[PDB]
Amino acid sequence: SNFGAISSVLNDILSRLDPPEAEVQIDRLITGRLQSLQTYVTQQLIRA
Amino acid sequence: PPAYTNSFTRGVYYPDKVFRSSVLHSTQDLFLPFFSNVTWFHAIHDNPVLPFNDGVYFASTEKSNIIRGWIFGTTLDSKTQSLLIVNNATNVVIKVCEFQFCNDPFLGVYYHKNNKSWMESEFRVYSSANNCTFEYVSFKNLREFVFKNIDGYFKIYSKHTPINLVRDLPQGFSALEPLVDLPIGINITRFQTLLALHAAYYVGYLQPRTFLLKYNENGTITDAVD
Amino acid sequence: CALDPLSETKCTLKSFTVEKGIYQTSNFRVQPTESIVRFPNITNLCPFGEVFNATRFASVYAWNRKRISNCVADYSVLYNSASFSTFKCYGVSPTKLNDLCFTNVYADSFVIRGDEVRQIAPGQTGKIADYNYKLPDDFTGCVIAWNSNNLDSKGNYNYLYRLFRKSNLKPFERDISTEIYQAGSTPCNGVEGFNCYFPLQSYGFQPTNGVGYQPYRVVVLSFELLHAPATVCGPKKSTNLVKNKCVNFNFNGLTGTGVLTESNKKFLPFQQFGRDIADTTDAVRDPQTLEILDITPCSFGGVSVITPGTNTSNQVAVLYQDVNCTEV
Amino acid sequence: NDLCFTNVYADSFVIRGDEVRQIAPGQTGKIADYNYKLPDDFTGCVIA
Amino acid sequence: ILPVSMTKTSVDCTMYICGDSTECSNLLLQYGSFCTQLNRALTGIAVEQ
Amino acid sequence: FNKVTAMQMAYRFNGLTVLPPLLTDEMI
Ligand SMILES: *[C@@H]1O[C@H](CO)[C@@H](O[C@@H]2O[C@H](CO)[C@@H](O)[C@H](O)[C@H]2NC(C)=O)[C@H](O)[C@H]1NC(C)=O
Ligand SMILES: *[C@@H]1O[C@H](CO)[C@@H](O)[C@H](O)[C@H]1NC(C)=O
Ligand SMILES: *[C@@H]1O[C@H](CO)[C@@H](O)[C@H](O)[C@H]1NC(C)=O
Ligand SMILES: *[C@@H]1O[C@H](CO)[C@@H](O)[C@H](O)[C@H]1NC(C)=O
Ligand SMILES: *[C@@H]1O[C@H](CO)[C@@H](O)[C@H](O)[C@H]1NC(C)=O
Ligand SMILES: *[C@@H]1O[C@H](CO)[C@@H](O)[C@H](O)[C@H]1NC(C)=O
Ligand SMILES: *[C@@H]1O[C@H](CO)[C@@H](O)[C@H](O)[C@H]1NC(C)=O
Ligand SMILES: *[C@@H]1O[C@H](CO)[C@@H](O)[C@H](O)[C@H]1NC(C)=O
Repeated sequence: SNFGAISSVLNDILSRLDPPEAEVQIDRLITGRLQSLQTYVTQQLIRA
Repeated sequence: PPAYTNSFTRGVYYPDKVFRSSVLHSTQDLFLPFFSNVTWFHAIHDNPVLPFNDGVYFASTEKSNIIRGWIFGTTLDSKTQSLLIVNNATNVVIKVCEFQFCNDPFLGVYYHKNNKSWMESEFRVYSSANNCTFEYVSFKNLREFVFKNIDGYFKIYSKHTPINLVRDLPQGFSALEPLVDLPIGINITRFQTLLALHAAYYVGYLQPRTFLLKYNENGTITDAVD
Repeated sequence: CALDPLSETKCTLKSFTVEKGIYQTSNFRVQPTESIVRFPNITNLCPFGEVFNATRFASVYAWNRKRISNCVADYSVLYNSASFSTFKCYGVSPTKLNDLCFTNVYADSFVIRGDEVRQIAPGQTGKIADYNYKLPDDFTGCVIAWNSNNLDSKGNYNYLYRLFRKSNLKPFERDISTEIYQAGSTPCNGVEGFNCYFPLQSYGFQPTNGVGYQPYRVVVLSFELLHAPATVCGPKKSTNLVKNKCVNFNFNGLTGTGVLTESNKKFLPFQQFGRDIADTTDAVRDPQTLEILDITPCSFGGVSVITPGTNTSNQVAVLYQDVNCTEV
Repeated sequence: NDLCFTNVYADSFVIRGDEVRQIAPGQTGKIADYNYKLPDDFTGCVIA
Repeated sequence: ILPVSMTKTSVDCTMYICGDSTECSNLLLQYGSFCTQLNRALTGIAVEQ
Repeated sequence: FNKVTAMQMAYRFNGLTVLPPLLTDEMI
């Protein structure tokens, strides 16, 4: 999932952009993925 | 009166150039809706101008290779650009020039002389061309083409596939890989095919449908779901 | 935190006391041995002479579009020149321009008035952006401009732009038609008149005009970057290839860390990169000699640090998960 | 005005007109690549 | 028939988020203890499993 | 055990691993 980032491959953005701009893009991937775990864990805790 | 027919599942093309396998890949692009009416045309003993819409799905069941190319443009009165795709002698010619058409363009064929069909340089589609902003040069059969303008590009997809059926579209599935991407950058609202005069061919109209594509292990689309 | 499997836990717990138990540290990861850079081999230099030094740039209403292919980006050679009054790259960060090979590269060259270089950018509007030239909203490329006022100026009326058009263009659309524009109801019948305007109005350029009217030469590149077979490459040499060992790779600008292996996957001629369920690139095609490499990431398998309380004893016993005991 | 500073270094030099653009984190060109360079985390002002 | 235990899972949050990438892995430290409080949740499961 | 029943190769590569249960299917 892109999560609003320009591309979903973490290694593309870093090759395609500077560190200053990648911060804006990557932190959209992290905040998205890191949230997609907190969804998974929350599913387990309930299911467990 | 042009007859209709049923498009079946035809009209799926590789959306992008990235190889995949064993994966169901949802994608949204301009596709031919499944089971949509596709207009059906004749060559017997008939090449109207057609609305180009968003993109056109062209499927020509042929034997003697009658249909040699297409003509694109908004007006076709020589007051605007026009795209001319012509295939003769296996050679492809693409010109965006602005040129004044004959009202029923065709390319010539003379039956059984030392040069079959002759008429290779016959070049009666048009009076003459002035400003040319682009150039390129190079029923047992079924050839399918997808034509679309994406943000000024002009994209063409194709499959050259053998079949045995006389009457109708083959019921089945084939995925169209990309051929070229001529950057003509012109407004195309209408088009007219070309014919070789001494061969039915189909026209669908794409829509922004969303398909789910199934890539098999060799990286080919073996099925689809609209 | 990197000292040894024990101290890897204390950083996790944020504690110097580690209670008796089992703790699973991050999967053990192998640092990349060496760097690989693999680009297609071609010695040619892109026509930076025939794009940037060209003697006549076409007018903006009909702008030339020149496909650039099979060359190495000479980008370091532009530095002795009139340079650039604006260089603005929408898709790429300009630092990466060297590290990264391109795909469909079209230089679109035309001469516009000074004030209007602003108007070339995705989203802008005005006389240039609306009528005679337009850029996509997703545009990926660079927009380069430098004043030609020492050349294009004499009054030079040849450079010319489309003032009137019924509606706005689509991206990268060209309309060179001169047919008269009808302001009111009455047909113009192909002649100027009241509420009839010849749509193309020529710029004047004197050599003495203010910076607003000094003609700038704009050249707008375009490219797809990844996803596509590379043609135009960067000024970066290619190294030797390493198989079956953890490496740090650059293939056609795609970078990462992987273990490059051979593969039987068969790409259609137009396909370059393969991708996975996770869309991380699984397989690439070696650009110099065409063959399909599987990229398998390093760092597989979990670690678990079995320890009695560091309060008691400082010895630990590590549990590597699903490896027969050889590799580590 | 509201805010006092800490390590303040004025770095003064004369560059060609077109190239004031090139002084900014992330830019590249003859000035930014070769003879002067600014950090990606740079904190300060650029006056010309 | 009754279920008793469910498959014990454990996630590496540093590796799932930023795959094997240095420039990204540094950034995940700003978000901090998110990573480290998941594995405290998925461990509490796997213990009572 | 006959009724109840790559996939795990693309799970450990990302991080989603599966720990083994403490008690074997034999001890149970
Ligand atoms: C592409 O050409 C078509 C015509 O071939 C344009 O559609 C016309 O739009 C005008 C309004 O600007 C209408 O008055 C006409 O009736 C339309 N003609 C048809 C046949 O629909 C269309 O606007 C052009 N596209 C662009 C971007 O200019
Ligand atoms: C197809 O054409 C028939 C007429 O032959 C019409 O009844 C039907 O509604 C059309 N359907 C579509 C999807 O165009
Ligand atoms: C096709 O038409 C072109 C017109 O440009 C002509 O030059 C050529 O000889 C013809 N025949 C073939 C086989 O290309
Ligand atoms: C892939 O192609 C091979 C022929 O090289 C064929 O044997 C195999 O069945 C194909 N796989 C699929 C899923 O069609
Ligand atoms: C443009 O021409 C000048 C001399 O007229 C030359 O020095 C320069 O190298 C040329 N530009 C490029 C990019 O080669
Ligand atoms: C690159 O050069 C080598 C020899 O120097 C050659 O074997 C190889 O074919 C070239 N690359 C490609 C893609 O052909
Ligand atoms: C842990 O260390 C404390 C000393 O601070 C000691 O009193 C206690 O007995 C120790 N416990 C174990 C289990 O070693
Ligand atoms: C270790 O490898 C041998 C053969 O190489 C195999 O029989 C054995 O099952 C492996 N260990 C485990 C725990 O499976």
